[PDB]
Amino acid sequence: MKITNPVLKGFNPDPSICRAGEDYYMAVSTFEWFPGVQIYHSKDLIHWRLAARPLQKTSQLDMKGNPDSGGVWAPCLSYADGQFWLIYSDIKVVDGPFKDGHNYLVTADAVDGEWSDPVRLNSSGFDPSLFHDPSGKKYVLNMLWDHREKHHSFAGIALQEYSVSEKKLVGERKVIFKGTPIKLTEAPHLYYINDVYYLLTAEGGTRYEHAATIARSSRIDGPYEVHPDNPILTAFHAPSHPLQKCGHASIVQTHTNEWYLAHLTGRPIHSSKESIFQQRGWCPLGRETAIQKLEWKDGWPYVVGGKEGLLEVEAPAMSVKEFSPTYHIVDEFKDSSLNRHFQTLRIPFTDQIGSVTENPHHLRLYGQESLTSKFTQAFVARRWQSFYFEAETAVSFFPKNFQQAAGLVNYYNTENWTALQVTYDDALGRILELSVCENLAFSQPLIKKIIIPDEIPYVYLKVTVQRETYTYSYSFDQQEWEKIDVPLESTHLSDDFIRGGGFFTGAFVGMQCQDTSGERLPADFKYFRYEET
Amino acid sequence: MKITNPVLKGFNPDPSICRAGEDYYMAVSTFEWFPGVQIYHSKDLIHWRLAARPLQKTSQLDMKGNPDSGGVWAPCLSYADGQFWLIYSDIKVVDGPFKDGHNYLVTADAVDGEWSDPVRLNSSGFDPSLFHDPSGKKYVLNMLWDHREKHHSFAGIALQEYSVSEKKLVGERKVIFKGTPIKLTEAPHLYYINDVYYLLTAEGGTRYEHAATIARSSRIDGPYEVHPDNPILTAFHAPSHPLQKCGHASIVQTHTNEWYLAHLTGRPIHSSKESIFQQRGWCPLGRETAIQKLEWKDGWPYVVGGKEGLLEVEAPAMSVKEFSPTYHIVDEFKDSSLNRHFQTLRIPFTDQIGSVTENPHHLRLYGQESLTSKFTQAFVARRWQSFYFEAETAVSFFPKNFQQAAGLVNYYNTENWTALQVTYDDALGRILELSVCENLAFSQPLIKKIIIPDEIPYVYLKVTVQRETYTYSYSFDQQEWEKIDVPLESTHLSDDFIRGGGFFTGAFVGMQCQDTSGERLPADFKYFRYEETTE
Repeated sequence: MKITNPVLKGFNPDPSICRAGEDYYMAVSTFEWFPGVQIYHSKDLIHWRLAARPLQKTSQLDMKGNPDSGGVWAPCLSYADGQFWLIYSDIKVVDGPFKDGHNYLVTADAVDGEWSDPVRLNSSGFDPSLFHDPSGKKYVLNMLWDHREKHHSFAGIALQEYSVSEKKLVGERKVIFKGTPIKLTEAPHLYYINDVYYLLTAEGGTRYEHAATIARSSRIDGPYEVHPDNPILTAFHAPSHPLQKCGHASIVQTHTNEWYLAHLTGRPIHSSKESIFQQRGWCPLGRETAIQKLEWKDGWPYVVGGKEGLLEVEAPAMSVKEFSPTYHIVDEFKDSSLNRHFQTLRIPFTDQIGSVTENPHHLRLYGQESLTSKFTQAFVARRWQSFYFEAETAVSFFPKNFQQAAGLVNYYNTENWTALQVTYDDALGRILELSVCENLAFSQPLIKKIIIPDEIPYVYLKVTVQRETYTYSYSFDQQEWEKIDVPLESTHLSDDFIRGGGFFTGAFVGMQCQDTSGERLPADFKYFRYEET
Repeated sequence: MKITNPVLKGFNPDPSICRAGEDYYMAVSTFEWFPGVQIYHSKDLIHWRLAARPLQKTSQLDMKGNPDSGGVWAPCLSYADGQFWLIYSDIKVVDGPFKDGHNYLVTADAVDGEWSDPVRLNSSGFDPSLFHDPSGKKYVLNMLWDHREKHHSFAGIALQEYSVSEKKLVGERKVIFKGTPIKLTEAPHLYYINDVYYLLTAEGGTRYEHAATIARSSRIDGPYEVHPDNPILTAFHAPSHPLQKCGHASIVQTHTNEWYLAHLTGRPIHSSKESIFQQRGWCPLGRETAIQKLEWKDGWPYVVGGKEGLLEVEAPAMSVKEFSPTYHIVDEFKDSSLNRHFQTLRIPFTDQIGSVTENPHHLRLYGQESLTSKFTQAFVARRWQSFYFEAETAVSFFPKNFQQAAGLVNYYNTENWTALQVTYDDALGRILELSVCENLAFSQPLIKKIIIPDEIPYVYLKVTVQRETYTYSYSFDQQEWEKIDVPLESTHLSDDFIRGGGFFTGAFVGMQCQDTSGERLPADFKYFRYEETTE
């Protein structure tokens, strides 16, 4: 059987792969979505289950107010000395000359167990990584961010020893590698292989110039010599390749003595009226995770099939293990916790915003701030993970003023979303309203406003996504449906469309309630269906 | 003696004036600056002292991450039933279709006492105000914010009863007033005068179309009849008038039976190459507070001297009461509390960012995030309150890497500031570097870097503000000052220059340290001089 790429579909960037015995884990970045970090598990590298989200407490991760695509950037997950180590960031500034953000370490005995509270590491640049040197010494790597006007912002790869006993970085940091002319050198990961240190980095930025670079040295602090056919992974030169933005990689040696390379990639939708060489495409599924196979020659690794990456990769010599599903196709909210594929923006799910117990078999959302707020939104959502799917909910909501609205949302960031919501109009009563926010340009295009009769206990809401286009429809009895004939562009919910310094997540679909009057009016959602078609 | 306007200079907007006996107070907005709300006190309406900053605890005001010019918008201060009542807002969203923000009520027996924990009122629009009806009932007014595409966002003035005993609004809200064609109707305040309800509002927005309008009704919920010579306050038609943006007013009747109108105003700097009618000016001192006298005719008040406002205003018949200064020209940081004119961005001053006791007679700042961060900045600052002044400090700072810098800062918001900082360069060692951030465009224009010798214990830093321009200078000895040949424009630190949805504060000058490496390297400031030199 082959590995079929991407192995993590939808928003799952910056994969950090590691091994514990015959178990394999990958951590991916989550930015402003809470809880933070997703860890997937596999026994064959083909099939991956969502196993854990470590950062569940505000003591670990406090992101209220964080900018769009701030928060948890690339993480580093490792296993050594009988425990898992997770290095993560909380980025507070994502535009301008600075990139204010802080790097932390937590540990756990199992990925789905309780994680420690964080140790502060440094703030000097993102993509922090923990390297377990064969000696037993530990080192933290990260990129150095240089704000100064006259310097490239990616000032190279810093190395500094981490003292387990002092719970701090010690000594002085050293810049061990400045990168290649591709620049934007980041994502440092160190490997010790046959008594040689290999430094893997990403270069080119995470758009279409993305690459994975590798260098090697007999000493941990260099100097490092670059791979003769560098970069080892990129699709920069190949605009028509189905995998784009190929970079930010990590390496695993399997227990079967085989070598594999996890990396992020985008799968763009193109415009037929543009050249793909000039307009490389739009990715509503964000940056996904793919796995390539490596082969070695003369002490350098090479990506099997060429540096562009393959859609179908030769799987390692392991028994196939498919996993039980981890979400309900129709979630009826029978569980005491929200299913693990649901996340909230920035803050934990508490009765500040909602409850799964107050009205049994419903998700109740207490109306809070609008979809444009970086603070407290009663919004529970899950990733688009296919170009073709339907999502559906049913909402009991009886608003009494125009500042109350609840329903079904497709969302990229606070400036980019659409929403089909039950709201209230003083002259007409309950109405069903379409709202559109495109880089903070707001529109409500329905001239024909849809009146909802008083006797309808639930309004059924649906979105049908068909690659480049998606459309809403609604029903008052879940039998006769009415299409909202406003075709919406999926590419408007993509990394490549939205403005600003942070463009790092992906499209989500979810259930939402706002009450900007102050009443905290609740909306009860009977179910949430997500069905890929 | 007359009232000389502005009575509160520099950033002091949205004045809410009230009387307690023969004491007069004004609350002004503070936006992202902490602690929140400033209350001033006067015995004669001529002289005002900074008396209190009520919102001191994160339990009352938690602004970490707030956008620039979010946070504490216009407040409402009132005195009734033996206590002070303060209505304030925490605005989370300042651009786009929404204006997410929440309104709260706190109380105190004295304005500089301990204020209560907040009661939640509503979230339906900013400028909340508490009216004490002669029936003994209480009402909250606020503007209603309408996000809907096809409606003007200022949908009128809401009114709803507040229950003291239940600690919540009760009944249902009513829209009691929709405004005039000036629109952007906000700042509602109710007054009950000669058995008539008078509703005062601001219209036209807080730029150069700002106005105060007033309307009256025999019933609290209207309909209200508009003043026949409305608006009663505005400089919209008079671009050359020295007071501009005149609006967001509040009324007080003195214990001497006289009537006054406090209002915000801007004092713009103009460009000689533009028409003042097209480019109405730039205000680095932000929105300031002025007071006018009112006179009545046929049940309507009129501003004495015309709708535009006067610089010198007839004072009430009260004994003059001057106050002595509430800051030292040269603050040597001998006190263990920061002087009341210093504020921090968004968060309280704690060991997270500094200490005035760790190194006695110095302000120590532990290097945290850059000047562009909306979270944790080790930055202690005070308002520009004069067009002409000098500010000066002396810093002990020994950075070891380029991500550590500390010094003297002039600042409007996270995207707009300049900084003269001791930093480290791997090729030169300690250097003194000038950084400039203009609507997030960043430059360091000194071609030749200024090297600091190792043996210098303190670097002396000065800014000389000269109305439309300001310049930095420095000294290693405190006796010989070296020029920094970069002219900077004061108008770039103004409400009228900066981009974005919130433009509501004013220029500050302060002491700052950043360490974006993680070491929290300390900088020690020996003193802070702020010396105004107007006249």
